[PDB]
Amino acid sequence: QKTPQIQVYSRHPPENGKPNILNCYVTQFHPPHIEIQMLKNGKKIPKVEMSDMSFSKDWSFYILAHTEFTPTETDTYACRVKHDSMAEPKTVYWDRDM
Amino acid sequence: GPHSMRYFETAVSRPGLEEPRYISVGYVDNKEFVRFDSDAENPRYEPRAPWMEQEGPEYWERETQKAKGQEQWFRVSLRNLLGYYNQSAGGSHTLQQMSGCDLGSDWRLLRGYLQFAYEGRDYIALNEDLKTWTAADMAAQITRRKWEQSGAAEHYKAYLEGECVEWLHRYLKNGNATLLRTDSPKAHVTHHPRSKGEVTLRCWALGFYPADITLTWQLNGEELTQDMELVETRPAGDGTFQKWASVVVPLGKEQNYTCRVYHEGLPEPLTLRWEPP
Amino acid sequence: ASNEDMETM
Repeated sequence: QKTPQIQVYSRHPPENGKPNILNCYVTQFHPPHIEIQMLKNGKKIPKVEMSDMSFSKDWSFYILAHTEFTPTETDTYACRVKHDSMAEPKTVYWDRDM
Repeated sequence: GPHSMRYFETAVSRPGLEEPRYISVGYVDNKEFVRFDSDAENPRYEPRAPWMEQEGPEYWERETQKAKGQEQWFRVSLRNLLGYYNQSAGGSHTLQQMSGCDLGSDWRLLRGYLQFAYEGRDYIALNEDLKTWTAADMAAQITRRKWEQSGAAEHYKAYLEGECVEWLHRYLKNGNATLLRTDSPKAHVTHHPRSKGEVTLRCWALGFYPADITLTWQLNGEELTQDMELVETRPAGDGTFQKWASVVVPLGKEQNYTCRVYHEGLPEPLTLRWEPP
Repeated sequence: ASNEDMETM
């Protein structure tokens, strides 16, 4: 059981009111079965694109989840990951500074 | 520079089904170029790089037939390992393989490569000699003995030094325009002030290809050890990569710090500092 | 071009 590492970040440098792509990059996990959700203000985003699953030289699996989004001063975005290695789902918020 | 080809294979057993899910991914110079997935409507190896579209129907048919063989190889190997470890098919189990070859800048073979993992842990590997095996545990010793008896290593050596090298030569020539292309990082520094009269300086590198990159920080001269924060290189999702490196600096020395970005795509390394709005 | 494995594990 390998614990997933998560990064939540935009494809392009963010600007409030400008359409962008929000990424949720999940790595270093095993087994390959995983559940990934993307959230806007705590609510599930319906259209989420998932890359095909791949694995790294250390055998661990990785996947990229993404969705269109328009950053604003008030809206919050997060990625919630459920995996066998974790007692509880892990939620990482998007932070424009990272 | 150096070159490589790899096939990354995965089989995941499915409780209640005889056939596992089988996925094979091919890479040339760490870039995906082919893919086979047993879960597809009509499973077939498919091109994943534009330069592979030039391969004729016989190539795709020959690779697809190999994948059908591999599905059976993985199904039987998973069943054997289930017995070795006294496990239940009521749970899913994972078998993985990496194989291929590495070449020098002149395209001559540097090394063959072959390894296996079970449940995400090293199981058995072919040594760099391409003649002897390293078993990770007692159960893998059963496989090692079986393979020594059947002379399995000789057949892998033939592929890794022969066909692997010849096909990679063809792919490097066919994929030349795509493989040689680079995307330079665009860099910028951001300011994130904190407690104790400190401010974090973040040097960003965006939209670069390949993923290999180096970011450094300095106060006038001399590089900064350990105190620098560095995220893992991440895909932007458009074929390019991103990375950042940050430093905690006193609130009076920001314009005194410089970041450097090293990437093969750049006409020369980047040099930058925080710029006031 | 991919390889076909020899004896099963």
